[PDB]
Amino acid sequence: AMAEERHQEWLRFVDLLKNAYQNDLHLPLLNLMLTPDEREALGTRVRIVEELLRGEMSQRELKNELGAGIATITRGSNSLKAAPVELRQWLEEVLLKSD
Amino acid sequence: SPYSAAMAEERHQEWLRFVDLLKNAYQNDLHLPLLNLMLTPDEREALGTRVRIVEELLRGEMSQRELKNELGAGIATITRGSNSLKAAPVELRQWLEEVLLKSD
DNA sequence: TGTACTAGTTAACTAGTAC
DNA sequence: TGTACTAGTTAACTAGTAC
Repeated sequence: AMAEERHQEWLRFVDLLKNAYQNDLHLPLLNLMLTPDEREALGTRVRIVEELLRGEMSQRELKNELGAGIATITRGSNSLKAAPVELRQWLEEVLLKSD
Repeated sequence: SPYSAAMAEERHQEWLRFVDLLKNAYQNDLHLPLLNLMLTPDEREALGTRVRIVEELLRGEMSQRELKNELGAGIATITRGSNSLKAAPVELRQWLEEVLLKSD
């Protein structure tokens, strides 16, 4: 349950980040808290979710576009199935235009 | 460039996209479900540990070996924290001391 | 004391296959 | 066609050492 404790501290980080966006110090905050590799992997996961939601490529086509492993697409697929409907509709609105 | 340098710049842009989608998520109260979708459980937990280290290194009331023992961490993680703080803008450091320190 | 180093551990990754 | 699987690699981690 060292885990339960690390969970309450994660929530604290979410809160700090919220306050950083409000003061224009999100970038520097993220550069301190994440590693280069982690930032690159997050950039990728956003491309994956956006193209799954657009639905114009098969998952095989998408992994070849990205140079990703098919399991990584699958992770994106499975994570979208677990997300609340309101989030998925919100992403389709924002990612697929208008914003 | 027609090479390496340019490739780095693109990865950069894809990351800024994540930063902008999260901002928009906070404005709509969808930040939590968004971060549960975009990170893994092991990733959230690590972040939690990194914020505790930054806070305690700011505080300056515990030695580094003391911090490591408290958290069940390797001293090299504490070092990463220390070197990162050293590379941060002064402005960020001032704000963190301001928010975490007292408030916490 | 702070911080550079060595080792093995762990989980997200790319590459490819089974239905 | 999507998705559950098998491999090996990568990088942040814990544990421990040398100045």
